[PDB]
Amino acid sequence: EFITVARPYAKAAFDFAVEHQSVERWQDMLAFAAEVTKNEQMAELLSGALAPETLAESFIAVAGEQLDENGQNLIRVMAENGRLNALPDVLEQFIHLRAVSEATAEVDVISAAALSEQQLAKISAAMEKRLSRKVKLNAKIDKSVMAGVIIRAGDMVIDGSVRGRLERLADVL
Amino acid sequence: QLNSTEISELIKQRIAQFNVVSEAHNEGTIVSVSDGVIRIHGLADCMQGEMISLPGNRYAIALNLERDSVGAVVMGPYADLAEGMKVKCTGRILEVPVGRGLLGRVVNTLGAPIDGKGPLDHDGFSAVEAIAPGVIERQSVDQPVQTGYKAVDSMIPIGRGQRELIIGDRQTGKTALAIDAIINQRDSGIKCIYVAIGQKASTISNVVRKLEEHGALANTIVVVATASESAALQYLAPYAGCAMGEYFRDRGEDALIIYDDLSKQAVAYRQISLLLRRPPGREAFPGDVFYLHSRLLERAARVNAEYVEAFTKGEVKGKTGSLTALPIIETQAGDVSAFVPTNVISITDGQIFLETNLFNAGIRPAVNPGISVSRVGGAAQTKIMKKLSGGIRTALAQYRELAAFSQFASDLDDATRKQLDHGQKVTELLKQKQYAPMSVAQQSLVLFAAERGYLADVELSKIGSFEAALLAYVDRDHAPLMQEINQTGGYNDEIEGKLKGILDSFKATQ
Amino acid sequence: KVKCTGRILEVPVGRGLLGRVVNTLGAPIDGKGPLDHDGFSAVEAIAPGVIERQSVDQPVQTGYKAVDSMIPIGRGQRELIIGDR
Amino acid sequence: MATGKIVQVIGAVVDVEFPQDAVPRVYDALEVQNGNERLVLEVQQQLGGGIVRTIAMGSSDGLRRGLDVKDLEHPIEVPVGKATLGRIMNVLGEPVDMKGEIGEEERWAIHRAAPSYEELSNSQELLETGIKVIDLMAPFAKGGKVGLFGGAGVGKTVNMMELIRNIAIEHSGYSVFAGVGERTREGNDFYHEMTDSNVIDKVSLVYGQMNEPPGNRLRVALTGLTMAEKFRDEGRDVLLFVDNIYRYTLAGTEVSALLGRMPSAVGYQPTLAEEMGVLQERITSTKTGSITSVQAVYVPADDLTDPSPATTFAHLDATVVLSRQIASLGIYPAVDPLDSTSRQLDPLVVGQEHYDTARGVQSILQRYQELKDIIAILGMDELSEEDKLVVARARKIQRFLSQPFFVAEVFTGSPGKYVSLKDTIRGFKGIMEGEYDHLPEQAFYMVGSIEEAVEKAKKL
Amino acid sequence: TGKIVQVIGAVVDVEFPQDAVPRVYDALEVQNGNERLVLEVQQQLGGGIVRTIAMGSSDGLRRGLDVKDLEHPIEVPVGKATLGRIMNVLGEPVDMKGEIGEEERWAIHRAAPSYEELSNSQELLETGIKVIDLMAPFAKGGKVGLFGGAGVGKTVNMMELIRNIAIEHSGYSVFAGVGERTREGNDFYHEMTDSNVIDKVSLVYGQMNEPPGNRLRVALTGLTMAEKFRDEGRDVLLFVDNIYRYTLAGTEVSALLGRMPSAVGYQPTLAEEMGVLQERITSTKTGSITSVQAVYVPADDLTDPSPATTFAHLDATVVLSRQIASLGIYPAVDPLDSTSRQLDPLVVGQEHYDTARGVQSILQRYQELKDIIAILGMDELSEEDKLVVARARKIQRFLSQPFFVAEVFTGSPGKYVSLKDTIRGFKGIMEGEYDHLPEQAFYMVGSIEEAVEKAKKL
Ligand SMILES: Nc1ncnc2c1ncn2[C@@H]1O[C@H](COP(=O)(O)OP(=O)(O)OP(=O)(O)O)[C@@H](O)[C@H]1O
Ligand SMILES: Nc1ncnc2c1ncn2[C@@H]1O[C@H](COP(=O)(O)OP(=O)(O)O)[C@@H](O)[C@H]1O
Ligand SMILES: Nc1ncnc2c1ncn2[C@@H]1O[C@H](COP(=O)(O)OP(=O)(O)O)[C@@H](O)[C@H]1O
Ligand SMILES: [Mg+2]
Ligand SMILES: [Mg+2]
Repeated sequence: EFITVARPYAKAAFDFAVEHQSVERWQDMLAFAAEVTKNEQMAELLSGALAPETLAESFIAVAGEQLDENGQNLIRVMAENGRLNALPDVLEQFIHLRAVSEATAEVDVISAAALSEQQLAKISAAMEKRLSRKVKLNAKIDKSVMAGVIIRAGDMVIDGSVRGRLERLADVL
Repeated sequence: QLNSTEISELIKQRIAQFNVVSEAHNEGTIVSVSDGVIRIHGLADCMQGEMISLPGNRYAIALNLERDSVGAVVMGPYADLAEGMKVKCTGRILEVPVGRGLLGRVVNTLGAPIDGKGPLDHDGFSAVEAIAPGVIERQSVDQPVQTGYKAVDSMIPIGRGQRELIIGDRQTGKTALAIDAIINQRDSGIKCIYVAIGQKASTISNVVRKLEEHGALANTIVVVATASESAALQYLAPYAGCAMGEYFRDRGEDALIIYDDLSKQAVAYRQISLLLRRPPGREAFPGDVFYLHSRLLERAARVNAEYVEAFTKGEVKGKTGSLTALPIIETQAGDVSAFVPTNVISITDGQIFLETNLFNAGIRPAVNPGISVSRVGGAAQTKIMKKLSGGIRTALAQYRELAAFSQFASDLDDATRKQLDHGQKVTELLKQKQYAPMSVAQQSLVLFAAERGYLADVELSKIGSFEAALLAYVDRDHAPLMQEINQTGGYNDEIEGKLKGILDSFKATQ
Repeated sequence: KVKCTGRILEVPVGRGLLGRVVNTLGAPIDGKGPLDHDGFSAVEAIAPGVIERQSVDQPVQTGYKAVDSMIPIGRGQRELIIGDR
Repeated sequence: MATGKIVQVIGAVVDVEFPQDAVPRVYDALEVQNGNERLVLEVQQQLGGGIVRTIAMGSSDGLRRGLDVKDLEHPIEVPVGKATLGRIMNVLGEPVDMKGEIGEEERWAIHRAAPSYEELSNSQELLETGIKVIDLMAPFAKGGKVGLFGGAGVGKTVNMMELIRNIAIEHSGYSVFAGVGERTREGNDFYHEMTDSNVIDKVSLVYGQMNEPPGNRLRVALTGLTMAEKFRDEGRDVLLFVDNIYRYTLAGTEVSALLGRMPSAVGYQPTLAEEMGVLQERITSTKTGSITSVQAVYVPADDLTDPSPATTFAHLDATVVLSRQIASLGIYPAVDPLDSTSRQLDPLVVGQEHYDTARGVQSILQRYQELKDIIAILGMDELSEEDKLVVARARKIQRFLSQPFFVAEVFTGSPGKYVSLKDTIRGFKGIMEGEYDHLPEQAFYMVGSIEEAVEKAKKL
Repeated sequence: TGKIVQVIGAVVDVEFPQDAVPRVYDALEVQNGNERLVLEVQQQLGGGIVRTIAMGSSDGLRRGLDVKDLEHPIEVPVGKATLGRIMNVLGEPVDMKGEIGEEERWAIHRAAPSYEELSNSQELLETGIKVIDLMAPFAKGGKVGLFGGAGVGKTVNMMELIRNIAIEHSGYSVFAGVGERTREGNDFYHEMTDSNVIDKVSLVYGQMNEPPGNRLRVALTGLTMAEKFRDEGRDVLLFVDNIYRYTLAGTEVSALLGRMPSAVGYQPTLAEEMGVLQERITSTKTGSITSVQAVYVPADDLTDPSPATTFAHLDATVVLSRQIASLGIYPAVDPLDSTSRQLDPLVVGQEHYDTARGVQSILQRYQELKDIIAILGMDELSEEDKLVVARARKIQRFLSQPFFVAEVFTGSPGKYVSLKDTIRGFKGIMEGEYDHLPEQAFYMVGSIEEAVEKAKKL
């Protein structure tokens, strides 16, 4: 796992994308590269002991939909260091960095069944007061909750599920 | 998974245009700073051993040219530096200022003057790192280098071009013997250099004013890297002193260089090597600690006149130059079976071992026979001194061991009552006072009237006054040859007769 | 290019090895021609188990008064010979 | 305005990240709000990408990641000058004493370079301490270093207090006492014994004890030294006491291990011989003043070859050994004159008369050391008529070394004496060359100049 | 063709096209400033990178320099042409004379002779040294090794062996100075040239001023000339002045090559690096090499991995010691540690064997008594133990000998002692026929008939 190696590259890509007003294009460029990193044949090439320069060129070729600034430079710098397998994480960090500057939070909600869209809009407006961000809810229908909802806002979590209260009671005894 | 000194904004600069080599290869930026070691990014033009110039007026030495960064050490206070400082590469391999105008100055390890007397009148610059003359360029050392000490000029002779280790425990007269050997060259055409490594500044100032008192300072260069200073300065100081002496060596002149402590250059190099994460060996010293001293001491050499001609482009035709080294080593608790002491014993030619027991007993200088040797031997001596003092060090090698074994009584008194009174009076007359150097004539007459009897029966133990009267009688009246036996070094029967005559003539008045 | 044989280091073995000088791969090095071996055997093998052993009750003679009298060796024993150079 | 963020916390080591251009320098001080209390961090390394690795001058517990860190643009700074006399402070120059606040006019950074070469005093001088044993057998160079090697109970504290008193009353200097890595009990009872002796008004105390995080025990010695330097600049002669320099070495070893550097000859840090010299090189005489230093030394496993003793002995000018045998004899100060040593007993440094007087005293005492063993097995009457005389003179020399201290009156009642060097030279010449043979040995005990010995013999 | 990408001290990394990467001992060339520097490749990393050791000073090297791929290993001149001359590690002439006139050049990396090709000989070789050929006799075509710390006598002895065998010997000779003083190489060269024997001695020097690569490969380039003279059917003498410096120069480089350190710092490959050299210096059925190697032991520790792993490769091991040298008893050989393959009754005769073993036995018995003599004094010894003590001290003195090469450290004339005379003398001492002389009668004498004379003059 290489969160720690991806942090510098994600920060550099993002801090460059705001100097050139193209965060939105960079995100999809990195998403394309992150997908090419997963192919079964390309993953065989990335493991072999090719020279960084020719291995970078063998990676540029499969992605022509890239800027001069973005692919032909970032991919080469990551190849010199042998970091290309880190691309799937350089993407996520990038997304995260963006959500920080844009003052956004990807709050996740979990429930036994769909919410009434009055409950859900109240949740949105209430979390935006709990936090200091524009929230973007996405729901999940997990049956083991049975009733109530779990609200996860990163590392913070609020558990209102009947199963959580049941198994808390089981330890009150 | 670890980072390798690639960071967000440098990656951003590469993002702007991959071929940043379109920028100058002449400069870079500091990237990290730790315990005097520095990491630099850029400097595509840097070459190993190069001086890199930092903001302010400071230099670093490029030790590592790695895949993307240069590792260097800072020659001075490093805490003032910070990330991102622009740094420029001077295209010069480390070079110190050198010349005969340095005589009488006290200078930093970089040839920056440390006395208050202004800039240097140096001749040029010369590389701190060099390879000594080859095997075909040397010449056999057969000229005497005179120290003031009756003990070493007799038992442990030194010769221009030789390398004498002075090894002993702390506070046993090592620096005394070294600066007295320097003082004795005051009027013998042979230049001096004293490089102090890791010494505390009070001592260095005291020895500097002591050299000035006796008039020797006008003849010597002093290079100083005190105990407070960065490890890189302490580790590179003796190479600067060697580069300063090698100038006189290569001009067909004579120089004598004294490294005041190689056992602390070794410690500074160990610090530098362990901060660079290199695997250590025995006693935690690096693997190449031997190659630290050898390529230094191997530069003290005597070169034939063809090499001086080829070097000076013909200008000095037919003179032979030499550089004589006397490194000092401090050994813990008197044992020489240790890594660095044995490493240096394996490089220098001779070995003057000063013993703490003798030193406490009042025998000074405490030159221990049997352990001390001169691998050049009698070839270095004036033939008078060579003949008078034939084999006495090996005589004392057994006198000591036998006086140690036969402790209960003087049994088997065949001649042991003569042997171990001769060997006692010889020790008692080798005793000497510092700053009192005895010319070869005074040493030669004294040795003759000890070594073939004439004083093996008279255990008078009033020897200091007897000799102080002898050397005064022979100076005032009895001998003008004191300026002839000290001009030639000759050993005739015709002069032996005159020596016997003056001997008995003085004897008959004590 | 490298090809993987599915085999494991095997070595010649037999009575024809008796009296020869051989390198660790079974090749003759004494120069007296090829081996009269009796097939091949695997270099890495499993020792006999507990129930397959038998008690050591037969002498193997060294011919040294010091060893055979006070440090006997039996057929099937393992005796370290340890010392300085 | 705070600008950094804490990024790691591992034990006492804290990493903080700054903007790429605002990176602190190497020995700068940062600070953090660790709950309510502020915490000071001393930078130790600059890593790549704006990260800086520092060591906490305090308890590391309770620190989150991401806390705001404020970058002070200067190293640790402490108060200096007269205001600090009689107080107690910790490394950060804060009163751990409870007498309120220090009204200092000025603050100095604890890190600086030693005196330059052209700045040292072009002279060599002795320090008249006023104690017979030290002045005779182990003189002090003004600006030198001195080792104290005794154990406990031997009266070490009373020796330090007598020195603190004499350097202030007879000379006109002050004193700094830096207690690094020692028991808190001993510092408390030392402060109380100094206030019960009216010397507290003349000494400034700094403490980092065993219960302190590594960085405090490391930098306390530099705090004491930088106060002594402010006293030096004023033109005075200063005494600096280091209660255990071995603990300064050992705390440097601990910090080095925390930073993750490779272990040196015996596990010590690789920077041992430089960390020691950076301290000991500031203790020098200058042509404005001088700092003399008295350092209690501890030898691991009684090994004088271990790298720590081996590195310390390179800097010491004198060495005073305290022995319990001399104290059991009721002789105070309990200085052992045979092992006590100084490299100023050089006949050209101190003179021929002093040198030969010390050598004679030593020879007499080390002859008595063997005559005592002969007596112990054969009886007194086996000694020849000459040995019986050297014993009689040895037992008098051995007692003229004792002295009454101005601070020891609470034990002996005697008014306490300050003896000039030439007067003790005279007295020991006398006793040694047979003069004063005609009075009993008890006439020399616990007395000042030899004229007082003859007058006590009169009264006796 | 390739470019430098790193420079760490003595080691250099070079990048080549993957279709042209050099092999693992080829030589490469770089224009270092104005000089020409040779690199020897040690490793093939991935990506076309290659790690090399610089056969020269590494300073001045930029990364990005172009390097030229010589497609052959280091090769040195060999044969008759190389006799009266001094050569570099690269086989270049280092005396100021012209080029070498060789017709043939050999690669310095070669395989050891096969097992069926070896030959073994019992023919004893005589030296004018009492202790060596009493306690540790060695044979024509065998290996000798002199072990000692620093300052104990290894070089003064090797020079005495050179004088006593290498001059009154027909065939050629080779001297390799691996990491020793240049002063001694110049002295040896001028002694040979002033004795008109230089026409038979071929010299190679990698002295201790040189960077690690020269000290690393100089021993191999000397062994190659010895091997060429061997293959011509001749019999050769090979003197290696310090083989320890061959392993040491590897250790200095080992860490930079990226190899995890082993026992006391040495490289992991210490025993293989040593065996690959020691095993090709051997006699064969076509020719023989008789060799003398000095073997430095660091810190006088005979159990350090390098001496310990070197002991196995020698036939006769003469162990020098500092304790004996401090007594002035040169040559400072320790007879309770020196041994030889040839010290068997079926090779050296029963009388020689018995004399040597009796000497060992009573010196060991004296060793066993030293510790009690130290505590209680010599008066507690039994009446027959005082006799073994006295005879042991007289043997220790009689083992000393003056040397023709030590004739400038002392003044004593050098002495040559025949094997018959030395066993005749030691057999005489052991059985007490010389009990009446003092110890000093035996110090620094030749045969025993000189000790009986020295006794008269005290
Ligand atoms: N021949 C001598 N006679 C009398 N005293 C001597 C003699 N030589 C040296 N000394 C004295 O010994 C003292 C110590 O000598 P010195 O300082 O030269 O030793 P050192 O080797 O420099 O010790 P270190 O460098 O470890 O301090 C000096 O003060 C000097 O006065
Ligand atoms: N100068 C002196 N005069 C009289 N008694 C003394 C003197 N110095 C020390 N003592 C005695 O020695 C004792 C030693 O105790 P203390 O000073 O606490 O030892 P330490 O200080 O080493 O722990 C003192 O309490 C006192 O009784
Ligand atoms: N027979 C001998 N007579 C006198 N000195 C000897 C003798 N053998 C050895 N030595 C001493 O050995 C010293 C060290 O030189 P050397 O033997 O070459 O050392 P190393 O063993 O380190 O090469 C010489 O200076 C010399 O005094
Ligand atoms: Mg000194
Ligand atoms: Mg040698």
